[PDB]
Amino acid sequence: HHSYTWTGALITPCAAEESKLPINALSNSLLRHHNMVYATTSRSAGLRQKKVTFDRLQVLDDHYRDVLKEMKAKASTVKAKLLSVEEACKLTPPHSAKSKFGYGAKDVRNLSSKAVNHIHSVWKDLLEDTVTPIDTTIMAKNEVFCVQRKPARLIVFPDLGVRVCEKMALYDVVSTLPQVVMGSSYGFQYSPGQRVEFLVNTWKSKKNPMGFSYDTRCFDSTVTENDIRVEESIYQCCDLAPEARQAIKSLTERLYIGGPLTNSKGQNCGYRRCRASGVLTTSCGNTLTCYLKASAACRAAKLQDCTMLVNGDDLVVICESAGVQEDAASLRAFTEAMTRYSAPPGDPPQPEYDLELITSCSSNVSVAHDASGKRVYYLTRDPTTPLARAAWETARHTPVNSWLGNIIMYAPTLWARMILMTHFFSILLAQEQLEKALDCQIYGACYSIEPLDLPQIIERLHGLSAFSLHSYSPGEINRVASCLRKLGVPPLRVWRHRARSVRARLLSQGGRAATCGKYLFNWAVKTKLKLTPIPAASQLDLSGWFVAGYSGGDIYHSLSR
Amino acid sequence: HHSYTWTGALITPCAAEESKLPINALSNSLLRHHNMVYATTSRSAGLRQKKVTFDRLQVLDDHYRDVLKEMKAKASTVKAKLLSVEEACKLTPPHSAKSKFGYGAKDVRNLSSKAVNHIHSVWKDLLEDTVTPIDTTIMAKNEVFCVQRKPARLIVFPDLGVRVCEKMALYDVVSTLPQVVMGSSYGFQYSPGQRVEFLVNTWKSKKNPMGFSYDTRCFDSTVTENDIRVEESIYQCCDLAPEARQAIKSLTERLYIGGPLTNSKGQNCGYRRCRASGVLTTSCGNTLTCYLKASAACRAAKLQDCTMLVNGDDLVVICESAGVQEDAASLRAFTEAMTRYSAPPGDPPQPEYDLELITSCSSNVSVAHDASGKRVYYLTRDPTTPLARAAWETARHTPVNSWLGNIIMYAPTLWARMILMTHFFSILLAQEQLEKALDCQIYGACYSIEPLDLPQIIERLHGLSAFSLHSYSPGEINRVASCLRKLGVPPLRVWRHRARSVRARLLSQGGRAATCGKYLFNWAVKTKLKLTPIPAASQLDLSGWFVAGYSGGDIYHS
Repeated sequence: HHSYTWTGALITPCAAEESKLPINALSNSLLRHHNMVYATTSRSAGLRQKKVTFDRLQVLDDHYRDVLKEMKAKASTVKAKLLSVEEACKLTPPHSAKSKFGYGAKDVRNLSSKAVNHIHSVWKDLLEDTVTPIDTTIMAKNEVFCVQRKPARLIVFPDLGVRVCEKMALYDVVSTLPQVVMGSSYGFQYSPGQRVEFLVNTWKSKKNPMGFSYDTRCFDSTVTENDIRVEESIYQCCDLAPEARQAIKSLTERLYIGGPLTNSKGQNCGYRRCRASGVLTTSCGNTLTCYLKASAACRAAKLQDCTMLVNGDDLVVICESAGVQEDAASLRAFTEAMTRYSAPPGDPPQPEYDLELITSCSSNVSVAHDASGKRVYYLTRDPTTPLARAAWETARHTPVNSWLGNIIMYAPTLWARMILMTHFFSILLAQEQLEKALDCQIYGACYSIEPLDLPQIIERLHGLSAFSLHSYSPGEINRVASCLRKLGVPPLRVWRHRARSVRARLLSQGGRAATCGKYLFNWAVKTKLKLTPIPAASQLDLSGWFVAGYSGGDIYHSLSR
Repeated sequence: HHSYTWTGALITPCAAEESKLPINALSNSLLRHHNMVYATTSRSAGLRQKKVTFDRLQVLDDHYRDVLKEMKAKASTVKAKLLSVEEACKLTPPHSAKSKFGYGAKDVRNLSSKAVNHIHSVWKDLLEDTVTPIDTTIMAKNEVFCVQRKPARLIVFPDLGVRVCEKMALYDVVSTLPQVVMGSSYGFQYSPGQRVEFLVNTWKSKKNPMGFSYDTRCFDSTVTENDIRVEESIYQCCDLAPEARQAIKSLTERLYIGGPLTNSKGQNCGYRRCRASGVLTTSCGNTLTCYLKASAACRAAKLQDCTMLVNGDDLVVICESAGVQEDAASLRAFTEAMTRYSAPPGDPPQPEYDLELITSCSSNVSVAHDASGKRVYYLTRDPTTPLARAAWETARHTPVNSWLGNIIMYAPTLWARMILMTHFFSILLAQEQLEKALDCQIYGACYSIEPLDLPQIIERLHGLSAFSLHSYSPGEINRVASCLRKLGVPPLRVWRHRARSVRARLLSQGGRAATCGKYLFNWAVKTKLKLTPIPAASQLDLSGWFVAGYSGGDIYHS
């Protein structure tokens, strides 16, 4: 029952890897303490291998089976469709890993006969064989962090032809089933603003609210064969075409439950018997399993009037308090249940009685004020990681631009507005790349977005108030300022000065560039501007943006109007 | 998670019920202490309701899931077929309870258009609907026992049309799957001789053998919705026609898992959420579930080199001993595991180091000696219940003749040979009914058998040795003797005297009756006869007798 077994072969890189922060002429304008930023590399994979390898034991009780029966009842109301081959390779990211069988993501997106012919053969094989383990590649991820150093996280994924097959059989299912099963508890159906609204309303609904986040140590590794088969039983509750049921059974037996691990050089590194981090079902499966085990644990701990919010392996619960001391006792019982269900904690959970002090999905609720002075709740987070990554992206082009995803998701924040928008629009202006579409990620899915569309995107997601927030909380201001001193980032006053320049430069360009200056940087001037609804914003097809999670799922979309 | 919920309406009888031993002119020749014998009736159904009604809790661990995965791997090798309507109709007992829809077992067996048409409507309904709970009738069983008084057992069964549908969908499965999944551990594949052989050889396979019987407290009531769904998942591993998969899913959802209980008067008595005692899957389901929970518990207890023998809810385990003090420790862990699995004990299990001292399926192994003096092991049991029922049957005609089933199954025993054969052949002779086919039950299935066929049947099942066993063990002799004194049954010496007379009478008739006198009572004369293989014996189609269990399954043969 070990999560993994290893042969000793090394997890190898695909090309040259850098760990030290690359430095160019723009670096010091953003961050000076270069030695604090680093990128993980395959050199530390062995340490991660150690950490994710352990034995799992599961003791399933009546609460567990009761919750599951409830979930299946809701799953039975779902009707899902099979995706055509063309539909599935249109969801493939342009730079997804090429197939070992002579074609790449470009060929897939182009519907080339070679890729399409191979895909149909992979599909036919899934239908005719439900036993043979499917090969997977294991890689160390290159991710940037700030010190105080963690080893690289690993990604396990099947070949390209198989990935397109997963979409055909399960795309509709993983996009629809989660919300039907868990209702308001499914986190990925919300925009950051909608998430804040749900948390605040829930908090307010309790007479004496108490809340806690639960961090499961290496969630993927805690996922057992039982768990993966339970997930498939939920998927099979849906009204599905016969071929889809066959494909789902086959993919569960041959891929989801486990399989061999091959490095980039083609050597066998070992075997996996836990969740694969790079399959279409990683997000949905984790959310379902996290919801199941947590719901059952709440019952076991006798938690009163619980409301949960789940995003994959991330969980936050808000309930009725039973007194501070009693709540502490309740959490130990909750944790004991989770442990029995194979979901032990990394950091032990602690009860919070202030909503703003709860961090879930790396974020927390905070308050500011709009133009009218009205209090407004919004989503924020510690900016350390977003700034560390921005520093890297300042001197290196990366496959995914975290700064852009951060501006989109954290547009209302003090730090995203004053530092990220200021710094990157300055670089884009200098290279005249305002209209150059860049790749970013939202809830794990990849989107190609032109920076010029930001004002419209922001208005649609957060409302015009994102362009006028002020009087942030002392707690938030202090966290931002502390982080800047730690990283050696210039203080907010410097950013304000620079923004005025960026704004004027954008305005001088006229057109959409002007709108960017007008809306994104109104916070920079003494005499603020009007700021009315942008006409073209309504035409942006934003449906699909906040429907489901797809981390490790190999999903792409292009922004279209 | 309660086994049952009740409305308060009474479980009612379907006719007059007798609790006191009926007495005729023949009674006293067999039993004098008439007050020791009684039959359970609906008057005690309330008490039974209290014993079987409780809340179930289950904690399923890795050992449980590991065993289950192994079981499904084996079940995946099974290929089962659907029975036609005619084949299923033929399996229906001639006196099975009639349908509430205007036809009975005679009509079913005859393939009458009315019965066949309704059967088809029930089948079609099972395919189209997999949600609506199916109605069931709850009755108090009338069973005879010797005192020192237990409450009536309850039987729950669906309508005749549904019963025939269960046959079409699962007869082949419940008949084949158990032995495939459990191998030598499936009890119903053996005749009593083969069961003794398996127990003996298993005992010998251990360097230091240790064994124990495990009695679960009202097993049927401990069976949960989980258990019943796990059973269906095993059935589904088989290679089945899609129509059979649908019918099985439907029967599981609508009947097996639970359903309303209706009394004989048509009033709702409550709801069942545990095993129904009167459905086709009762035997196979109980066997699968008992084996799953036990196999897993053996692992949890760290029992060494275990070999199990399962017959429904009856369990026996023989293993490699690790010392008395450790053996007792392991058993305690085994019981704790079973309890967690929702199978608490009625009587605390105890380790035995003497094979003959283990009682399983109400029986135990004993030893006698054949003509040559060779030691021979055979299956016996305390005869208190068989004799109590024989007394009842002496004065009352019953639907099932336990005396006949007991002669067939316990033919090698001291008590079945000297008392049962003597007493009943005497009565049959006097009424000239040796050739009258009587109904009896073997492993729950019903068989119509002519007493004149007994010599051949016995030879085929137990060998010629059954007609010559002697020098029974002191323990077995003493147990038989104590039982006779308790019930007021004439001592064995009297029975031997009577056998000489019954024997002479049979021989006087000539033909098959003479054969009965010759083979069945050779033990009664001082100058024993030849006893050679009976030619006609080979003709008997006994294939189907010891294949699977069918208790409560409404199954009939020849």
